[PDB]
Amino acid sequence: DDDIAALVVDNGSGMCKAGFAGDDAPRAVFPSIVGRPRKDSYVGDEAQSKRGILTLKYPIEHGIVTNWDDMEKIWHHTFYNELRVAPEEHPVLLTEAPLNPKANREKMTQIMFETFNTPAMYVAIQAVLSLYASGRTTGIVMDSGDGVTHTVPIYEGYALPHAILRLDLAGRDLTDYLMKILTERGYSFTTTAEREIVRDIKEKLCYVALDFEQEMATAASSSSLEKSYELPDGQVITIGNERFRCPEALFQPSFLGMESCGIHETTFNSIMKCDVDIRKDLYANTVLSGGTTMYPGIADRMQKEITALAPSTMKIKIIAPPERKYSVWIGGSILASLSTFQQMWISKQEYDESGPSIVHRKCF
Amino acid sequence: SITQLFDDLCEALLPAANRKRAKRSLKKVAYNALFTNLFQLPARNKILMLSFDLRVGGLGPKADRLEELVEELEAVGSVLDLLVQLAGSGPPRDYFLNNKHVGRNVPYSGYDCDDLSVFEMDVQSLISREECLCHSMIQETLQVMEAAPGTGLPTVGL
Amino acid sequence: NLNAVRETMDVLLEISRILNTGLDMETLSICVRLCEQGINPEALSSVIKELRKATEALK
Amino acid sequence: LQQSLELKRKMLRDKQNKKNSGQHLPIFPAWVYERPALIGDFALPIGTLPLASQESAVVEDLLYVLVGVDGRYVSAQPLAGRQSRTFLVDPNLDLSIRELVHRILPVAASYSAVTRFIEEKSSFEYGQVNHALAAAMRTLVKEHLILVSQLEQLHRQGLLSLQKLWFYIQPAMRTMDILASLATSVDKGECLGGSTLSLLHDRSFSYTGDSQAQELCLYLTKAASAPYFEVLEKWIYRGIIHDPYSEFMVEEHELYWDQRYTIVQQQIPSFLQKMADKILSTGKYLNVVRECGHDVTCPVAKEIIYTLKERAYVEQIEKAFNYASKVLLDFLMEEKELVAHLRSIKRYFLMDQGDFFVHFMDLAEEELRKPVEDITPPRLEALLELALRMSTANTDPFKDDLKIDLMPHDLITQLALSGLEAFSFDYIVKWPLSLIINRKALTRYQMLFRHMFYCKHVERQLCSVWISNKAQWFAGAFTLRQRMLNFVQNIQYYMMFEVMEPTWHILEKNLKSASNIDDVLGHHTGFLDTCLKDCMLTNPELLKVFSKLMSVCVMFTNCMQKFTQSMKLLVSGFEATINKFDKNFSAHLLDLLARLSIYSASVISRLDFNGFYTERLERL
Repeated sequence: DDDIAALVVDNGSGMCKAGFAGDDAPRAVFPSIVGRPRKDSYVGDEAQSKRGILTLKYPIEHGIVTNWDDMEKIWHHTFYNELRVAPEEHPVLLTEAPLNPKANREKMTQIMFETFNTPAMYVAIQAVLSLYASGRTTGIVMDSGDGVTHTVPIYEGYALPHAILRLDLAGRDLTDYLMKILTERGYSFTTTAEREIVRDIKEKLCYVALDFEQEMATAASSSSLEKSYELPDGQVITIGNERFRCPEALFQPSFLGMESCGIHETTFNSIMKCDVDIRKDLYANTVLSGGTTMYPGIADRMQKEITALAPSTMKIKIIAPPERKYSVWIGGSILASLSTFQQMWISKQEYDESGPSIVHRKCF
Repeated sequence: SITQLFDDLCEALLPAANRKRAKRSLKKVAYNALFTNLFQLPARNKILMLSFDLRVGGLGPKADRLEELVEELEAVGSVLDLLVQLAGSGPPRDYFLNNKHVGRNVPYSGYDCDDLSVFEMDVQSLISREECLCHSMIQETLQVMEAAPGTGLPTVGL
Repeated sequence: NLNAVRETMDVLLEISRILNTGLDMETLSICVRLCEQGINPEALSSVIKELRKATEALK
Repeated sequence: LQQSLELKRKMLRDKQNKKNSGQHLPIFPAWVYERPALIGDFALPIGTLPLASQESAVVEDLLYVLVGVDGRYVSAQPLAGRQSRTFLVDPNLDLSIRELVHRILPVAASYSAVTRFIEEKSSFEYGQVNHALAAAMRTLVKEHLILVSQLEQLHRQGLLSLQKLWFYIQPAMRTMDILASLATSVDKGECLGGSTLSLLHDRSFSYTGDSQAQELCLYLTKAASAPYFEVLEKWIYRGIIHDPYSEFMVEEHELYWDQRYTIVQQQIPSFLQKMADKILSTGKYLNVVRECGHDVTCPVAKEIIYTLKERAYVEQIEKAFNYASKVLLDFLMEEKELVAHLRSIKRYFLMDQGDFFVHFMDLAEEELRKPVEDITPPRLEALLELALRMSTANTDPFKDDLKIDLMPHDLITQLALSGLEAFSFDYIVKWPLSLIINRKALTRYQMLFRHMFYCKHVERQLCSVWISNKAQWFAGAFTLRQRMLNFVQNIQYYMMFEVMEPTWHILEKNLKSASNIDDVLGHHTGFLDTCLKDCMLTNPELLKVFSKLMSVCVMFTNCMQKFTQSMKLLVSGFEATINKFDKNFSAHLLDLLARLSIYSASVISRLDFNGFYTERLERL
């Protein structure tokens, strides 16, 4: 190149993504599973392989850390076994979840400087870092992950946390609710492995439609909507009518029995807390993001809701990348490539001279 | 995706026959200048303003071609504001002007004699192309006739 | 839409060719898509102009 | 001179003979060869002038002979046996200057055999890699002529002398002596295609640490790998190649899986020597899919480039090998199944069904019994077509492949006759599928079925004499019948339920987990060949005792008896046959069990279940 190489390692909420900044795809995708018997010093590929008598746990699930030992441990074993590189030749951009406390930022930076060992560091809010890859510094990001989902409004490179609305409904609630309805109707879901496999089936094959009612009536008069998949496991679970209406609980809390805010109302309440002069400027760049693009078709519903959200006397102008599975990755990958970003990136010496809390101060 | 759209911009505008580290370093400059701007009257009117400057320098039907094409181009407005900035920077016959012996419905205006002397400059341009070529054959060898052994030749460098 | 967007791309090719822009067909389609995302044109005008100086010092 | 016509005759005749495409390559006009003025291979007293004037006269003459135009008082007369042209220097020169003259003069001799090289290597008969080989030795000769003229511009000002001139040409005889060294190796013997590219892989790695010569040899081989890359941009990614110059490693033949395309052992370059077999393989798979319709266009089709020792031209061949033969395999498994073919071989040859065989055996009993030279083939084909339609194994459209096949042998291919011991099976395939299961596999299948006929025969033969006897006091034949049933019933469980079927269910999974067509054909030939060797055909002592055993088996059960020769339908005459056949059977079965024991077990562990004839006696 012309300068010292970059590194981006973000421990997300269902996965750890690593690699060198300057690639469209991450170099390495790992699980964020933490091993404990239901290994104990080996985490990642080995813990996911010995799963079945080993618990599945993520160190962050609500967008705030539930157990600090697990995060510090997966972070240290990320640096020691998964990559095995020299720290002084790889500055790392870390990304914590949005709406993390200031003490969490202090905890992340002490841990990144001591157990993880980096020569200069930066920790950022997630969806903002993703939007900086979308070629603008203004916009609204609806980020939907494994653990939670949240609409981050971001104007001029900065998210006000008062207008970031956290919503529980995510892929975990979708899988949990699938398990609940199949086992309530009568189906053996039994073990944690079969749980993971049926989650794989929902993630990959599922047909998601924009109209439920017409497709429901056609499937109820003559069912042919199915498409069978028989794995090396041997299980055959498919039904066409349930798989498009199972994620409808995102805008319909009464499908479980829940009383909650829906997704359109969440983004409505979020846009209410942004100023109306920047509402147009933000509305001129609406992004599609989130790992739920493993099957596209929820994204069409998402863009219909953002068209209906603001008043239509101006046409939607939507930034739709060819892939948004790696949205958080391509987010940090643009940032660590920048050379002017080294002046807003904090060193070890500034971290030592002005306390550990200056990572909350330097980070805008 | 957008991290590739500046890189594909970087490849197409780079020709070929170092220059293998330079592409990857120039997409870095592409992002480094994207966020220098972002930190710190219709669209068709600017096209009408450039067509006017065509008309002052002659060439009327060309300006009329520009405008008949932007009237159907109204059916892109964020592309033209970029297009007008690269319309000034560049890279680093017909017989019906003066003929009335064709047709049956053909104008009567008689003589011109106001640019018929600039109808002989029409021929001066053609002979001035084929005389500048013979000036660019005599210089590229007169730079060779006066030279010294191995000053531009690396064959003495072996 | 698709036939009309083919026609509007063709007309957009013609008016940038007689104005004798250094760009070509492919880079026109790239720039058109970049403005179709909502990216500021004022920033793309810098990167094309600095690329088209910086790529010649390499050759 | 004269030699070149004989060379062109030989060259063009080889080009013409190897394939019908690309014949009558062009020839240059005759004025090209006659005139030595497309080639550069070339008043004042010499004895009466003072020494300084002679120093000037010689620097002039040397400046003249260095370009292809002749020197004025020095010239080249014919080469005649040397590869470089001898010169004739004008006498009466000072002997101090005469030494220096012959220091500068070898450069013109190392230039005499470079234009004479080019004007016999840009020719069509000499190839189309030698075209661009001598189309990059032209550029250098132009640079040579540039340097002499800069020297002439100095010489006009009276400041070029013998010493300066002798200095100036020393960088120019490390780029002309090397051309006149390669030129006399490419010329000696036929060097075309990849053969030249190995000759410049052995003289680009003879001075690759000089760094003055390394650049030049890399320029020479990067400027003629480019025509060779074109032919490698055809054969790898499609099957279609024509190549009039026939300098490619894979030569085309109108002749199929081993003769339509065949590697020549010297037209290969050195750096593709290890990957040659892969090149031929990749093209052949695309040809056999291209006669079946399907996609032959590869997306791995990319342009080929040369780099010093580093491979991206020894690399794309493997990523084509790992694409083409899986498009063929994935074509086969979802369109024109080979799983159904192998099942329909299993259905018949290994006697899978029972109904088709019991119907078939009862209906064709009389006709198989009839001797040959009295046999009628269309009756037996009609009998087969009925025997299948009655059974519930009539669910297959590959039934038409079966013919009433004739075999005038009785396994005499593994050293008079009747219709029972001549009837054989047959299985046909189309010409694209003939490659998969071929003449060898079919012949081995036939030998296995001819063995299986005996077993199915002797089963019904024991059954007949057992049901007819049941006397209700007699048990003398009931012991020998029992002894035969033991051996030819536990061979029945041993072969089919252990060697064949549990392996076969594993193979029906292994064939779908093989990587390419080569892997599939490995697994299937393994299964067939080793399981036929496991049967009683192939042994170190050959088990002829088994043949004699089955013969006395059929004799005792049916040929002597034939429904007790209407005894109740004796004199104890059959008891002597019982004793004779018992002792012969004991001898033959003992020899067989000893032979099975002494070399290599599982069938013996089963016939000797709890101790029963583990030892009746040892030999002699």
